Amino acid sequence: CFREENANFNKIFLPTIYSIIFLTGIVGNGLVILVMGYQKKLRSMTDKYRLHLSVADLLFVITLPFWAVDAVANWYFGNFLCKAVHVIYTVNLYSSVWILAFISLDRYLAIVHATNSQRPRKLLAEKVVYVGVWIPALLLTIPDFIFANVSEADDRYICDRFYPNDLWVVVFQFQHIMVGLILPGIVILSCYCIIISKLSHSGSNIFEMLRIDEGLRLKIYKDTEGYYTIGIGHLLTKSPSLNAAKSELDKAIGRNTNGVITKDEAEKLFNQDVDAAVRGILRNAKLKPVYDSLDAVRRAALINMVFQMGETGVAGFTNSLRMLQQKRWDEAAVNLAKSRWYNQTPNRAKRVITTFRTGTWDAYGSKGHQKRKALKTTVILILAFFACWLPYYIGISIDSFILLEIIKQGCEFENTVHKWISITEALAFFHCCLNPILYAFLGAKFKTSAQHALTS
Amino acid sequence: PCFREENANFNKIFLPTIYSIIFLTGIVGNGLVILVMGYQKKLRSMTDKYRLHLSVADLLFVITLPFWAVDAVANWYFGNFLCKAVHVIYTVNLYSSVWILAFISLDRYLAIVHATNSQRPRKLLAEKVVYVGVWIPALLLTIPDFIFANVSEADDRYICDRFYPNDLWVVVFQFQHIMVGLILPGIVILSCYCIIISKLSHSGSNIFEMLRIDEGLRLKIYKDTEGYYTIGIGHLLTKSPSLNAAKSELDKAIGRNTNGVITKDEAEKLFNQDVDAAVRGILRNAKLKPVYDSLDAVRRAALINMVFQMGETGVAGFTNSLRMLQQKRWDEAAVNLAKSRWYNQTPNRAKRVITTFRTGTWDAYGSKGHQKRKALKTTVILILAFFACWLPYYIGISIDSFILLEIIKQGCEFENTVHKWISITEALAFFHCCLNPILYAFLGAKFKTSAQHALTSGRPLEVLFQ
Ligand SMILES: CC1(C)CN2C(CS/C(=N\C3CCCCC3)NC3CCCCC3)=CSC2=N1
Ligand SMILES: CC1(C)CN2C(CS/C(=N\C3CCCCC3)NC3CCCCC3)=CSC2=N1
Ligand SMILES: CCCCCCCC/C=C\CCCCCCCC(=O)O
Ligand SMILES: CCCCCCCC/C=C\CCCCCCCC(=O)O
Ligand SMILES: CCCCCCCC/C=C\CCCCCCCC(=O)O
Repeated sequence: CFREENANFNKIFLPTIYSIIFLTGIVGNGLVILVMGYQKKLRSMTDKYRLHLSVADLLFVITLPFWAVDAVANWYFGNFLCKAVHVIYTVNLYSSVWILAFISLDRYLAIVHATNSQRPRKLLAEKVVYVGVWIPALLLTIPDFIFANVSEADDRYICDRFYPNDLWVVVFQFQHIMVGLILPGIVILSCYCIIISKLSHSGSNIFEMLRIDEGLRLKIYKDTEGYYTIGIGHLLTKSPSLNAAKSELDKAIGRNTNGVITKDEAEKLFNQDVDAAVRGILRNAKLKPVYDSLDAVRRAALINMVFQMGETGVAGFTNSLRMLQQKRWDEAAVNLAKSRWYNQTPNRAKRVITTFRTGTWDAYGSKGHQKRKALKTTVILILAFFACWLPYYIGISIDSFILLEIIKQGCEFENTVHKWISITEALAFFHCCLNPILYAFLGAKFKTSAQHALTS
Repeated sequence: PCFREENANFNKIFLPTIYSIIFLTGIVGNGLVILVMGYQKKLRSMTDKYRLHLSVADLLFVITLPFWAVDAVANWYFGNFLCKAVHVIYTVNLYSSVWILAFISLDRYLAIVHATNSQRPRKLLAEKVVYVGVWIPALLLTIPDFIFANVSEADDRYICDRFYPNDLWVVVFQFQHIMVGLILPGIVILSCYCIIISKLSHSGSNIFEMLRIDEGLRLKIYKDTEGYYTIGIGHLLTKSPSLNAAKSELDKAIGRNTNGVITKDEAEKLFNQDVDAAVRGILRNAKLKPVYDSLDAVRRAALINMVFQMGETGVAGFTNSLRMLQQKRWDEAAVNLAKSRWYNQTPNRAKRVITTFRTGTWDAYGSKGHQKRKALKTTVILILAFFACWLPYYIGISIDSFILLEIIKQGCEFENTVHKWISITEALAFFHCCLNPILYAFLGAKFKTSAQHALTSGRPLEVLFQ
């Protein structure tokens, strides 16, 4: 049983993969570095980390021509570069994924503890990244530095890690699997496990919208003109007695409240109102046609207005409603800002109009537009990171099965495993291009066809 | 060829003896912890909550030591199932206890580093995350032992052990034991304590807490006697009669229909804006500007507090006192600040502020730091001793690692001597199980009674020498 490098495929396929990453990798990462680094000052936290990522990737990527030459012909470059390219490899595998781990910590802080997230998020991204990521990443390369050497072999020079015995191969494989994927994977998933759980105490989108706009009372309240209210703007009945109002709540809740209720029960009581509200809209001839043409988010917008102004009032916005039914969002946003509604209750009306305008929930929340895109960028990056690496992981797993005697096959099986590990690893280095590619076409509009080069 | 021979002369005598001792003192010690806290206790600290989990870990393992002793002295008489079970329980214990220690260190880190708001997260760690992140992983990681622990016939007896396909499996699992067992919990503990000792001297209070104490915290809108509407930490909203107009300003700022009520969290946000306005004005006031720049975090908090009390014009007027603070001569500046009208009028608050300018610590806004320091001392002792117990065994394993990895090349005799000292030291390392109970020994006791104090009522005038 001997090693057998294949000419037709690996000797040609790998250096090509290596060269393309090299090429697209210097340009893409080099652009991220100069574009944010040199020129552009005000930096977003995720962007701060993506600067780090692109530095880690350009460093690795500038060493790829060695890999390519090594694969096609020989290791002409001596012992010292041998250790150097190995070190540079380790540095990349560890820093890249942990920077990703740090992007997920940052998202956790942003979302889960948004109240005083700035002091710490800033601290993470400017002080802790060097001590948590870069320095350990370098310390951990001492092993590559020690055992990476060049040997003469079968008419060429191999640069590789050479150890006293086969146990050393298992020790460093286990460490690579641990520092590379299992520990950062634990942290990424844990952070996202905490995020999704924080997002589970909140109720429906329409409920959190109106809680913000109308307010949420957990205890009955007599106002100044004698009416009784609870939950999200829920009016109990005609009685002028706290007791008889408490009688009404008890009936709608199904329990002896004594004037206090829970959030969950307020959401249920609100759902019934939202329902009764939506029913009358579908009975109003002016409002129903618009409601039929709107997406859910924008229908929440119109329900909000009914919650505030009564069905009749809302039904008087004849020209704004008409632009909304026609999907003329900007016009309609513009027109609604000129009404007595806007001039009297701008805080509310501003959020509602932004909902109609965009068809998003950005107006609620702090910096909601920015936070929405930030969450999506992060998840895309990390999933794609692991997606690039996944076929290599499967390859390495199969090799592990050989060594640990989980499977027993001949050498022809073992040598096909090793060529596909060389292939899937090469294909994995595309991770170095994702960060730049996710920055492509920012602010582009895809609205031009061959006819639009010839006409309006 | 080197063969494994089991040692008797000392080892069939020494290990059962040590196992039996840890067995007896550990059952009594940990069982007491479990009964005395587990049930009676009503005011329990976080560290104590953790040391109950610890004593449960340790009792589970200690109760299985009789099997170890009989195994060492005679046989494995207990069949395949128990062979797996004593392993599982062994692995559960090695993992759970060291990680409980790591959680005791994360808890300490929150208690000292973030005392603006520790209580929710420390409560969460102690009652929920300890299960899902300590116990459950510990249990899941025993699946190997359950699978590979089996009973074998070897040299005139039954051998209970983990038997694998090949020697690479020995390596894969030992590295996991060292990692999960030592190097990951070690990293966590040492990182926590790196952050602590680096910040111990400037802890105890935030700028939020400082002013929350000097100025008070209002979750509800309050109208004072001169018509001013205020919220949170002295946040002025409006000064005209409508209350509803006050609400609308609060709503614009907070970004939601408050009805004049905000959370403690929104109050800190209003405050952090206000703090960024006062700093912005200080950096444009030429009288306050260069003094601010020369000051640490804590002493800047001390200036911003004054600006909130008596406004920017006022603080720009303590001309001599500020130069003193700028020169970094704290005591005379603190002597001088106590001679001002501000001090005679609001002495309590200004006493505190000056203490901050003088010493640069939050001592005036912080304590019950006599109990907190006793909490830190206990945790450091518990943890250091734990590692101290385990250290001779780590040295043995490291020696064994050198053999397999060919970092050294000695013969069979040398390997045999290492094998026996690893058994010795692991055995001794199990005293880790009695630390937790011992540390609770003698609470309330005073060591003042000599034989003479039993023969008499003491020596004359003991109260002079207390
Ligand atoms: C994990 C690792 C860094 C280790 N390694 C290896 C083993 S060394 C090596 N050459 C280079 C790998 C990359 C660093 C420089 C040496 N072998 C062969 C020799 C025959 C021709 C093809 C490559 C191949 S690809 C790979 N990736
Ligand atoms: C790490 C470990 C759990 C593994 N192990 C071992 C190896 S198994 C073993 N018997 C027992 C270990 C403890 C659990 C029950 C089996 N060996 C010998 C057999 C000959 C006489 C002395 C003990 C000894 S002490 C120890 N501790
Ligand atoms: C031959 C050894 C090669 C190893 C090189 C190791 C380089 C690590 C040193 C510094 C990491 C780069 C830090 C990037 C900072 C820019 C990002 C920013 O300022 O926001
Ligand atoms: C589809 C065609 C693929 C061909 C492989 C591409 C290889 C390009 C990458 C690196 C080329 C390096 C050339 C090595 C020089 C050594 C040759 C020699 O000196 O004899
Ligand atoms: C939580 C997920 C559980 C999966 C655990 C994965 C841990 C990895 C376990 C064993 C890896 C040991 C390395 C095997 C030797 C391979 C070396 C080689 O391919 O040359």
